[PDB]
Amino acid sequence: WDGSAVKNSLDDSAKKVLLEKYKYVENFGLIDGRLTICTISCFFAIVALIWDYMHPFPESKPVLALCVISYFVMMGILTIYTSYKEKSIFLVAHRKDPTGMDPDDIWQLSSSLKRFDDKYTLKLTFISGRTKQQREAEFTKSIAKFFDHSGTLVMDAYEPEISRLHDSLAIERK
Amino acid sequence: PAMLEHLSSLPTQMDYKGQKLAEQMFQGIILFSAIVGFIYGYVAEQFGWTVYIVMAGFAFSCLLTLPPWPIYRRHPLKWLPVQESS
Amino acid sequence: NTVLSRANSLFAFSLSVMAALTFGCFITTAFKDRSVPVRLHVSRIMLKNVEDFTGPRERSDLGFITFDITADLENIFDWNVKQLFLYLSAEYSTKNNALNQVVLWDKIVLRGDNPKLLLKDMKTKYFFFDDGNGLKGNRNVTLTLSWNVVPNAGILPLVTGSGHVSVPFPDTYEITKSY
Amino acid sequence: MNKRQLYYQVLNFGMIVSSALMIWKGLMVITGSESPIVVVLSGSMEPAFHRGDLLFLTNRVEDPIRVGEIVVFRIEGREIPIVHRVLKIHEKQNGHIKFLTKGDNNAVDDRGLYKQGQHWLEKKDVVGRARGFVPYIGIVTILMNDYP
Ligand SMILES: *[C@@H]1O[C@H](CO)[C@@H](O[C@@H]2O[C@H](CO)[C@@H](O[C@@H]3O[C@H](CO[C@H]4O[C@H](CO)[C@@H](O)[C@H](O)[C@@H]4O)[C@@H](O)[C@H](O[C@H]4O[C@H](CO)[C@@H](O)[C@H](O)[C@@H]4O)[C@@H]3O)[C@H](O)[C@H]2NC(C)=O)[C@H](O)[C@H]1NC(C)=O
Repeated sequence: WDGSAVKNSLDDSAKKVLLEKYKYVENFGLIDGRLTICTISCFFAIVALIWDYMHPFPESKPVLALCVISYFVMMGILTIYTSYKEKSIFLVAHRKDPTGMDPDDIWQLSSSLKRFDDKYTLKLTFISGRTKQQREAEFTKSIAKFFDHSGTLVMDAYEPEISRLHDSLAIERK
Repeated sequence: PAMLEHLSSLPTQMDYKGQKLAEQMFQGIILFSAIVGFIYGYVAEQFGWTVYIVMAGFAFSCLLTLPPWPIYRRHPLKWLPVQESS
Repeated sequence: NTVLSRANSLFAFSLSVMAALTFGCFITTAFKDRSVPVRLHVSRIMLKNVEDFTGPRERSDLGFITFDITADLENIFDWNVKQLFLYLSAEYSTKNNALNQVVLWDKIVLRGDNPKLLLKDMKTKYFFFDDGNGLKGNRNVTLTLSWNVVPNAGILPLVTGSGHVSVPFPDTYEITKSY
Repeated sequence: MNKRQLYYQVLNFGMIVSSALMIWKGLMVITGSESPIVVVLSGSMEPAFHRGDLLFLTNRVEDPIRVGEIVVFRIEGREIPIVHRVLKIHEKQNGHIKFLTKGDNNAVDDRGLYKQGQHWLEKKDVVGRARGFVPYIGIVTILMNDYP
């Protein structure tokens, strides 16, 4: 019923047509940073829990207070980290055989759909290292006109956007 | 193909701004019942009247929430632009 | 099936009305920070039979307390108060640096039972127990009325009303003849 | 390996259980002594204090004990936190506190702690002092605790 179903299904279809047509290697690492912060948080949480289970409380007050204040400010910087880096950008892919060339011309892509509104937005940008400059393409559309409750979310009705994408990539990479 | 359109085939096939104004009316009648509740608790000077007004407002919200609104279901495209058929 | 929309709506409105009632209840208990005291007036005092109870448990001292009360509660009733409670602060000192206190009585007062609280010569069935029998030789005992209430969902303060009665005590005399 | 499902599983599971347990620990720290937030279950207090109430807890941060106050403490014969009312105080200004205690609506003391010659409450046999109570969530949490 919510929009998140068609959001992540269209994101999975976009990654599928990306890997099926453009042949670029997807990567990550902000997810690895989330692994880092969650594993470190669970590390000192379980250490504090075992240390409070094995030892009485009034000799264990002050450094436990320091640990929970450290966790509170760590969750605060995690919240502003999320709100400053992970708004809607969901995938990053790198190219194949950079023989003698610097690892540049890399694209980020994001899908924007606000709270209960019929305005889908597809924003994809790329850093081109020829002039060290970013170019962003934007789509302000809606997809739910033609198909019905059966869910015809097929490539055979959405291919002109991918056609615009690959011939724009052709005229931008010459 | 058709092996993934089974469970993820239900978005909201309804209006948007109609439910926007509807939820505006829901929050409006909730805040109206709340403000008349605490001013009648300030006037009548006992808490059971405030309890009765809050429970009556919750019952009115349930009686305005549970109904299907069949006309809205019949015409989601009454305000939304008309979708096409596959 | 299609009742998941109604399920999400009932979660949303249930948390909405729960948040609304919680905001209402701590805004309700927020603005009543000030409290008002009560008044105490005791006409006379009667003090009898302060005896040295040589018992098998300890060799302590026993005594009886009898007095009168006149008070008023027409300026103590609030909007969220539920129960009115009594306790008697009867503080004195002994020779072994022991500051003792014995409570006397209490009443389960509900709002609407008694508009005027005044009655004479009551008898408290609670045993006035001396700890280390040093009351025989004391020169003053004092009394001050206090009270306690409960709100609907708030905090528990104690507000002691102003007013104290100071009564002396003779040196060595068993069955005390008081007027 | 299992990247995404284990990722979101450890994310939401560790977030919920760690956050809940350590805000509980933060309340434990901020209440001075150990002092968990408790629920009432007494039956002799019902004309004075009803059944199924949450109770917070303050402690000895720069304040001595007074009279006319609820006091919660251990029952070591059953190892149960039980609250009563204070009725007697007996102190000396050198570091030992021994006094009597007795609940409401009863002519019976709080038996089971010590013998008849000794005072009932020592200064180390105490949990603290509850400032606040919530009168609606307690019935819900005791019906949750009574459910297998
Ligand atoms: C009756 O017996 C007492 C002691 O046996 C004699 O001493 C005076 O008692 C009065 C009260 O009855 C005292 O007044 C109050 O004193 C409080 C602190 O004193 C305590 O500690 C001393 C230590 O020796 C005890 O003697 C004393 O009884 C108390 O236990 C103050 O905290 C009080 O202040 C309150 O009121 C003010 C407003 O006035 C508020 O601002 C405060 O916050 C607080 O609420 C109060 O001052 C008095 O201090 C005692 N001493 C003297 C020298 O007077 C009495 O003399 C005796 N009376 C008779 C007639 O025999």
